Amino acid sequence: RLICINDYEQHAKSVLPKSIYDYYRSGANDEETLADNIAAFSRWKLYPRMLRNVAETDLSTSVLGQRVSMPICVGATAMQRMAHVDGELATVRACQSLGTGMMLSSWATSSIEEVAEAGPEALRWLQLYIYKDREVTKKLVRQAEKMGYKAIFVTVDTPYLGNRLDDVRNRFKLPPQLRMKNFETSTLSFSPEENFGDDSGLAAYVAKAIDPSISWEDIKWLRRLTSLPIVAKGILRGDDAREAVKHGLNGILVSNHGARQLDGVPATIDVLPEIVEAVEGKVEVFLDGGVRKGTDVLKALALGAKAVFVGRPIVWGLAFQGEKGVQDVLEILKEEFRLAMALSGCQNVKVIDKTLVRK
Ligand SMILES: Cc1cc2nc3c(=O)[nH]c(=O)nc-3n(C[C@H](O)[C@H](O)[C@H](O)COP(=O)(O)O)c2cc1C
Ligand SMILES: NC(=O)c1c[nH]c(C2CC2)n1
Ligand SMILES: NC(=O)c1c[nH]c(C2CC2)n1
Repeated sequence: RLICINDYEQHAKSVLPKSIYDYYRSGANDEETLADNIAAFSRWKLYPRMLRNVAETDLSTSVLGQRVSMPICVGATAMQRMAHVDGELATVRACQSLGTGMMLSSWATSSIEEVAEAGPEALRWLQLYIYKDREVTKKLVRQAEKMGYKAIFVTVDTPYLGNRLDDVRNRFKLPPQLRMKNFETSTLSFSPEENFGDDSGLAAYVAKAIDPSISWEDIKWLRRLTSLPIVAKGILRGDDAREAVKHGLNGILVSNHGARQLDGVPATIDVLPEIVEAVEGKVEVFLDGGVRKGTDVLKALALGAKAVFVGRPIVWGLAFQGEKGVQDVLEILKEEFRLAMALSGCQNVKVIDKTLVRK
């Protein structure tokens, strides 16, 4: 049956309710950036070295000082229990098996503590939104600390939600039995049965809960709040990347939010080199957006990323077979990446160099 990431999406479309598949699939507006996150990878061509001895390929690396089995990690995707009953618990168990890390959404359908209990040995990080209520925000950071999470990925590209047309058409909301489990009030939990207007429920949730005023001053607050490593997630400009470094942050996740926020921004693989150049080696730079194949991972590392994060493929893995489906998606990416390394002449990630790619 399913032998590549595209097969998993096709299967997911066949089993998921339309509103759920559309929520997960969609980009913003006319979905120009959604298409380009994938197309852009195809424009970067590979220049493989031959005869390098690739009998012993070592995919291991490190993310913010923590060892991982491969430079391929799970990105934050909200509300994973829509795809499979075990949701984020399934995901974390698969990451533990693979030896890679899971970035947990602030909008998860499982709590910070539930996920730590399901994956005690898994490398785990918290993706944070800055809520208007700073006490909610602080509690999230404190729970992450207490529960053994190793970094905070602060999302900086979502002062408001992007306009995902299908979610507006479908009047997207959670299924009745589910909630955003990190919160206790009906509104902050995204309770269906609560008034989220007549368009996308999630856009109205964001408008009610998430602070559109945040600024660099709020990054200063967050940097003083926690001594955990903090990564700025959603940076697309070199000037903003230099500002993140100036604020004492510890990495940059080059991201257009899976093309779900501002449509018409560049593909992340295309902006990666500017950002790598701008940070001058001071912090690790990561990528997400459009990673589907081992060669995508290779290209991102050649251009200077430490690791990549995958969003939608993980959700499709859940939709197929929960924990096992996520494990299989990650194993496919791992094997494709191993093969791409070997065929390119790379024994390990340290020798994946800039001469391997040209646009
Ligand atoms: C269904 C879905 C839900 C997401 N939820 C969140 C979220 O809760 N927090 C966040 O910072 N980013 C979220 N993102 C953005 C992802 O972290 C990531 O940037 C993106 O999925 C990467 O692109 P990819 O799906 O092409 O792999 C979401 C993305 C998708 C597709
Ligand atoms: N990729 C497949 O066709 C497939 C079938 N069953 C499974 C389980 C995850 C082990 N994977
Ligand atoms: N924990 C850190 O990596 C870090 C960098 N800069 C600061 C300032 C004291 C706020 N903290």
